Amino acid sequence: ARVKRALNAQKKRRTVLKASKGYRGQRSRLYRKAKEQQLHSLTYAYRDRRARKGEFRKLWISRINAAARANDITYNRLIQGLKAAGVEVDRKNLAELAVSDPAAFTALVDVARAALPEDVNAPS
Amino acid sequence: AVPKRRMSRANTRSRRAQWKAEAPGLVTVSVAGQQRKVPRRLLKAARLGLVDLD
Amino acid sequence: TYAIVKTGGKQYKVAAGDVVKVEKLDSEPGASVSLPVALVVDGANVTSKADDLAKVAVTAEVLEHTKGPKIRIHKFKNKTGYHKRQGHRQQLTVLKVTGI
Amino acid sequence: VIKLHDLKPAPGEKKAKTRVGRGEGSKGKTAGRGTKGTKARKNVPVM
Amino acid sequence: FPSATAKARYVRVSATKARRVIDLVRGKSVEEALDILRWAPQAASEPVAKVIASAAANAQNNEGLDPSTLVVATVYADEGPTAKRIRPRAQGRAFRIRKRTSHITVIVESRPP
RNA sequence: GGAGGGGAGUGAAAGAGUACCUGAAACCGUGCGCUUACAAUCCGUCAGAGCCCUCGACGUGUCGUGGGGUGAUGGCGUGCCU
Repeated sequence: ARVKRALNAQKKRRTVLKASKGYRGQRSRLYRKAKEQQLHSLTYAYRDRRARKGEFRKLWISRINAAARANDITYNRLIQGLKAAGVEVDRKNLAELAVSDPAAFTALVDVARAALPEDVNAPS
Repeated sequence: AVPKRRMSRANTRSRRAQWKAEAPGLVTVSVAGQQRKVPRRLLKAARLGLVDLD
Repeated sequence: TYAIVKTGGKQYKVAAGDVVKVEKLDSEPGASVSLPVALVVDGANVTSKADDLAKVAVTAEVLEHTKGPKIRIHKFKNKTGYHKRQGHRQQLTVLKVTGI
Repeated sequence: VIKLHDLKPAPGEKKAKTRVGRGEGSKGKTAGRGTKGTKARKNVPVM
Repeated sequence: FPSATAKARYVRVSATKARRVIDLVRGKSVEEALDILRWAPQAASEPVAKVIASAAANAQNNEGLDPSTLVVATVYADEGPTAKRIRPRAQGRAFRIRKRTSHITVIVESRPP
């Protein structure tokens, strides 16, 4: 039985070419170049899914730092005071409060300042 | 010297778009009554019946 | 008024009538569940003490169990010949918050 | 009643033939021979 | 809009050379396009003018449209079959020569003044 | 001028016209949408404004467990094989 290769190959070629819509130049037209770019794209996506959590945490920390310095307190002392006070709001919702409900953020800053020690540089 | 690399489509098209023709300007003229368009460079010749109008 | 509820290792800011995607819970659609709270913001005063947060809970109704976006994984290392294709679809539940 | 389509081999009777040089999934680009040398091309006599 | 079409196929000009001339008469009235092609100093203007005139005649005759209201709506040139020749060169090598043709499609349509 | 085409006919079909079954890809056009002329780009990926299209709900535009196209802008990122 002589077997022609067309159907089996066309299947995966169509899959790869469809996945490469929107690419520039050869990378969206030719199957080989599109396949190379697909390897790179999936590697990039895998790496970026891991890095995205850190990126968003960095953005939240930036916003919380801005809103805390607006209340005359630094981010690190505010985090220490919030941990001491036992409140368990994470940085995502802390930034959400900072942007959407400034009064709530000010109240949390007040409780964090209350929970802080009297001399932060003491050998405690 | 020989081309080291194959041109991308963008560069080829951007250079190729410069190979074009300009439209000659046309002015009206009355030959044997009927109005028709003619280049200004040939206005006098048309008025003298020296240019073939189809 | 709104609260910050904890479920599945994560926290979400929800108000009454909010619809939020959440990690899978072992509850049938149309049922109701109660969730712990990490902060309550009612009007102006903010509830932050642990005991007061323990005295309150947020009740929500399970709308459906859905699936996350399809994720395609293709691990690759050049000059090696190593490839590893893998897919994943996370399971999720959709909760509508009934009240706080 | 046993028909012609009820006949099956015994469990473990048949084993799939392994086809080498058919991509990096199973045994690719080398068919299990390693890199170059005498043994990567023909063979070595027993004696 | 009512319209009529005409096609010249296997015209023995390359598609790019025809496009150079076609790019002069797009969206223009049939009479002004015919004048432009009459005075264009390119060899490809004769086939294109013939296609446009044929389309205008089709519009006037078969659909009974007013010639004064005709406009060159759509016009393009495609590639036809290309024949392969050989030009002998220095030191015994032979090169390939391509004899390209083109198909020209024109669509005129009636538009209000 | 022909070539070729448009009507008209034949045909079940002319998206069967003696360049003729089916008619893929590379390659070449035309039209529409988004974008692009202060900008150093393995050309993707992750966030993402704006614009356009579409499915639901309530009014007249405004959200949603929405979906698609394009993407200014920011982060990361040294092609495949041997």
